[PDB]
Amino acid sequence: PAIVGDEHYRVAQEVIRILQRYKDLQDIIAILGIDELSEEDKQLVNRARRIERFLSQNMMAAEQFTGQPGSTVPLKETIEAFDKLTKGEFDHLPEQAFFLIGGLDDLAKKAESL
Amino acid sequence: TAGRVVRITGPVVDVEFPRGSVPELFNALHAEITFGALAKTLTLEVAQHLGDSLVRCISMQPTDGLVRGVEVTDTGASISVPVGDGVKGHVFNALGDCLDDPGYGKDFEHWSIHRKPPAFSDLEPRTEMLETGLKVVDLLTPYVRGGKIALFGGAGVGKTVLIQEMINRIARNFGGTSVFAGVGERTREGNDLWVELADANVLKDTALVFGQMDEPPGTRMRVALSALTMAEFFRDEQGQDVLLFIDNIFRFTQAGSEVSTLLGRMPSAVGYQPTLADEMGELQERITSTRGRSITSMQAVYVPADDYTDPAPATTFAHLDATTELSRAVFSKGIFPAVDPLASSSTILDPAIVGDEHYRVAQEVIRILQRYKDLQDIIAILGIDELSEEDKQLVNRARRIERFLSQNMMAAEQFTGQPGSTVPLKETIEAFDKLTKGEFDHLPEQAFFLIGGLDDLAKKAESL
Amino acid sequence: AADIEGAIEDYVSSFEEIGTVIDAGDGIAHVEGLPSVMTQELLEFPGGVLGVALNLDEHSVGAVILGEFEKIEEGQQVKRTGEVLSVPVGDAFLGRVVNPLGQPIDGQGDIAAETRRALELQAPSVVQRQSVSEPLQTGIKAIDAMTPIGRGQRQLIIGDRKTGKTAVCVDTILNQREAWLTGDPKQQVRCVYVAIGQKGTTIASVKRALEEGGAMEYTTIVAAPASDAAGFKWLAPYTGSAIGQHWMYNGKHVLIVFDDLSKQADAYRAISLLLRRPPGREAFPGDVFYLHSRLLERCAKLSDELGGGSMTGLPIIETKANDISAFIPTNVISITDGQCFLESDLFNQGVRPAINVGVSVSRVGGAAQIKAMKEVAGSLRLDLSQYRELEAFAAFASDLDAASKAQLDRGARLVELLKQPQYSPLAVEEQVVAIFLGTQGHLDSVPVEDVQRFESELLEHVKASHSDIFDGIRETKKLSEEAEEKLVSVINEFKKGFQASDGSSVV
Amino acid sequence: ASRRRAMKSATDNADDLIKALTLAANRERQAQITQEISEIVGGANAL
Ligand SMILES: Nc1ncnc2c1ncn2[C@@H]1O[C@H](COP(=O)(O)OP(=O)(O)OP(=O)(O)O)[C@@H](O)[C@H]1O
Ligand SMILES: Nc1ncnc2c1ncn2[C@@H]1O[C@H](COP(=O)(O)OP(=O)(O)OP(=O)(O)O)[C@@H](O)[C@H]1O
Ligand SMILES: [Mg+2]
Ligand SMILES: [Mg+2]
Repeated sequence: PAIVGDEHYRVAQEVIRILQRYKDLQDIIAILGIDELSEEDKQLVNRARRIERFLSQNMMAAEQFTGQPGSTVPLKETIEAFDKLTKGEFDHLPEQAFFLIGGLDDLAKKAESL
Repeated sequence: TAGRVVRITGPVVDVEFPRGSVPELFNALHAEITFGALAKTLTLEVAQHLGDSLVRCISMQPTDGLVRGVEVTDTGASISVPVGDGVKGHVFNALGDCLDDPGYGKDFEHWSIHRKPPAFSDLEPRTEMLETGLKVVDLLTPYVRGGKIALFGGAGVGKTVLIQEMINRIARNFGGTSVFAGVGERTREGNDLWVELADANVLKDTALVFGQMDEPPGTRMRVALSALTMAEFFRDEQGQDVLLFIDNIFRFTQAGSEVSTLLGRMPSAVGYQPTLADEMGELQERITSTRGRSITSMQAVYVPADDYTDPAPATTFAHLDATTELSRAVFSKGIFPAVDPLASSSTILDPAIVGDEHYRVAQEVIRILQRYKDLQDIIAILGIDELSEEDKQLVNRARRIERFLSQNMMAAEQFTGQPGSTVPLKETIEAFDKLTKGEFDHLPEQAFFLIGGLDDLAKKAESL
Repeated sequence: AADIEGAIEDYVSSFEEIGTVIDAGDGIAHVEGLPSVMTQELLEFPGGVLGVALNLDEHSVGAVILGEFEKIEEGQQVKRTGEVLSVPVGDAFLGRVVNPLGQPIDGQGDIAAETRRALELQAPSVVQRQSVSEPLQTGIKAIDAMTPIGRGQRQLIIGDRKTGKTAVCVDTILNQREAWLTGDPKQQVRCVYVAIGQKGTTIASVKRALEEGGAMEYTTIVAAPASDAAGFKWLAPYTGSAIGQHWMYNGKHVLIVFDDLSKQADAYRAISLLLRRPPGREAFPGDVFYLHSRLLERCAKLSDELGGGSMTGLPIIETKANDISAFIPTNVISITDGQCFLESDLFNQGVRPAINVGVSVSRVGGAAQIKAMKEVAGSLRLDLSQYRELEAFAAFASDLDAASKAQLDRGARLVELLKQPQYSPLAVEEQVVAIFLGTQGHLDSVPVEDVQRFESELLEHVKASHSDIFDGIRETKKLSEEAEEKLVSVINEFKKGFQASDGSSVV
Repeated sequence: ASRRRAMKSATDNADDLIKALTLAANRERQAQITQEISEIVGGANAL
């Protein structure tokens, strides 16, 4: 918090919390089922999947992998994107809207495409 | 002239010869143990040249009572075994010496047990199926006439029972000749096989070679080559169709590992000899069938610690056209012959060879069993009840397919008391096609245990 | 130069002779000299300790010391015994406890051994054997019913620590008293109980049990307790095998228990690692299978040309946490002709002996089981295999078919029927009747908890009142229809007067 | 009631699976230690 900020640190630590919880719920989901989870855990699992897919990015030097051009997400835009995600602002968008998409504007474009 | 024993390290003997009379590799040397209780004409085989005219040799009889300094005479030729129609119907040890009557075969033609495998020009692939009458083999692991076949398994899964079963199916009505190689197996099972073949009258058409457990690693690793020499004689010279059963071929590599550790060679991954691949290939590349003369081979492979990643099975997998991997989990269910339908494979299960009716049914069965294996986790924790309806139906028929692959084998008569049954390939294809389509999902699952056929399946379904 | 070679030869030929120790530690000694020593010769060191000359190098002789290697030191004189590795053998060994070198350790006098026998003699060949034909009545209902042992068979008792293995073996040894008292060598069984790595107290208790049951008139103990170095724990099984083989080749029937071959494997691992032989799987040398197979393979049923003797092996393997797939257990299974897997889970629940049906099997049995016992026990193994699956199924199923409940109630009585107390072997005459009680449903009318009594009290009653059944089973070896009708009559008569613990009428 | 029974069965099966997997993990751990020791001492015994 003393170096990167206190909003950056909070967003990153909440993302880590969500992902760790969804790595402990993955086995239950795979064997028991997502319905058997609590409501909070279910909504957290949705957030976690969207966060995992949003951490992916179409990198510039990997246009031979994906075809589409690269993208740069400014730090401030990233930390707000993930603050929104951890708070459920994007819980309604489909998972694929967050896959290999570089930022909030591109997220909206892909959500409208889907 | 004769040499002198210098070093004795278990079954390995170092012998120093004069300056120029050092023997060739694989030459047969003779020493004498004179201690009264166990005196014998020890046979050694030259394995290495260590310099200063020293040669390190592998003993064939146990090296007990042997004294440093005893004269060693080199025969000038490798270990020789008798060959001819005469060897049929008799029991030989690794050195060609007959057992049921020790005076036999010392005048027959003698062949060296060490030879290079047939030239690559003479090899051609074998793609003719060998109906064994077993549903699991005939469906998912169709054996190859004239091709190498393997029965992999740990301790107690049924390898030997399967070998004698296929002696019943194949050898008992075989037109040509058979050879059996007891490598590192029980002398009890050797004697049992001898009496069984004598009773079935198959003995006259088979030559038995035994290198059983109680013998030192030398014979326990040269017995395979000793039997393979007779098989190769019946192949190349007589032109007869040959069967070659070998139980167990892992003991050859195990004796190789023992002799390797004794010879001073550095150990490989898990303690096996560094030349595991080389020796294993030298053996099993002579078991091949050439263009105009076939040598069908069936080899029981022991898988230590039930570890299928062990270097010995891992190496011997590459030398096979059909592999029948017996598994402990199937054995515990009582599903005999105990084959793992998924881990087993055959090189002739392609539709160009077995036909598309056979291939499609086999692939559907494998798909059902693979889905069952994938769901095994949920089955273990929660049970069948919590699956999807599609997967629930798939599992309910997967269990029935798995049990129907079991068969009351002929060799099983001594254990179960039931008589054995043979299912023709067409009936197996039709039955498993019906099973995969769900035409038998109503019958109880136990109606499939050890049943061997559609008609007998209906009989047992009526019984329950 | 060549005159040189020649006089060198003079010297080599020139080659009551004494060696000297030049290296010693942890059970391995090296002896310079002894140019005429045989490989695996038995060398003698001054303190009375003996070694086995395994390695015969150009410079020295590497000998494994059997016993107190702490007494060995550099410069000691080593003497040839002139004998390849061998143990004294004879009929004088009966009733005697002897260390792996045949030296008595029971405190009695010396042993008047007939001769010596080399521990490393070849086992009978393929043509010198014959299929086992007569049973080795263990006295244990479970073994004699579901996994019978025939004379000349290698049966592997296998299970976790404290699972009833030595109990089964001691019961087997005790049950041979009725055969010994006959005096007929074609029916007598002489026992040899090789204790490898066991506590001294355990061996003392085994000897006590054998003495109380009269088994020491014909049983020899080869004791290599945990105290003794790896040498004794290594060659104790071979000493037992030699003692047994001497009788086997004289036309006599032998029963060799090896308790435990897992501890011999560990001892051989220690010896081979001290010799610096590169380890293999589980740190064992590549020839541990050779050790155990060379051993157990000598247990054979000789052909009538060689006297028709037999030696029945009952190796004990102490698995770890029911790891029957481990290296040594799998090796011994691949060596032996069957396994009796004493499960610990059953052992804690009072199922005693804890024989796990299904996994437990006697490959060579059936041909070595008396007619009546085979008749009664044919359905027993399948019934218990089904039950023990139905038992688990029922605990969670809401309800079951009346037929399934009948099978459950039959199995719950069969299991109690096979339950048996320690040191109480049953003659096959009583085993067949006991299994007849349950397999034919006569126990259905008896509550489960009382079955054990209803069995025993009946066996005594018959033994006191209707011994004709037992005598018929002895002489004819089949439960004839006349005898079966008499037996059911006696069963019904007993039932009327048999009390239950709850007082219910079992009629 | 059926849920209680099924969950008790699932808990028992999970406990048995944990025990079996713990035994397997211990066997693999010992095997890896032995293999590492074998490699190390094979390298020493060569040098
Ligand atoms: N089809 C069968 N029906 C009944 N019992 C069977 C059957 N197959 C195997 N068994 C039982 O399992 C034992 C397995 O014997 P087998 O020697 O074939 O097994 P293996 O462990 O693969 O071989 P080996 O010990 O020779 O390496 C049989 O002796 C018998 O006890
Ligand atoms: N059939 C039996 N009925 C009752 N108690 C028994 C029975 N078999 C063994 N026991 C008891 O169980 C305990 C252990 O038995 P036992 O000595 O046979 O075990 P084990 O498997 O040989 O163990 P160890 O590792 O000590 O050799 C002892 O108290 C013994 O009295
Ligand atoms: Mg076998
Ligand atoms: Mg014990």
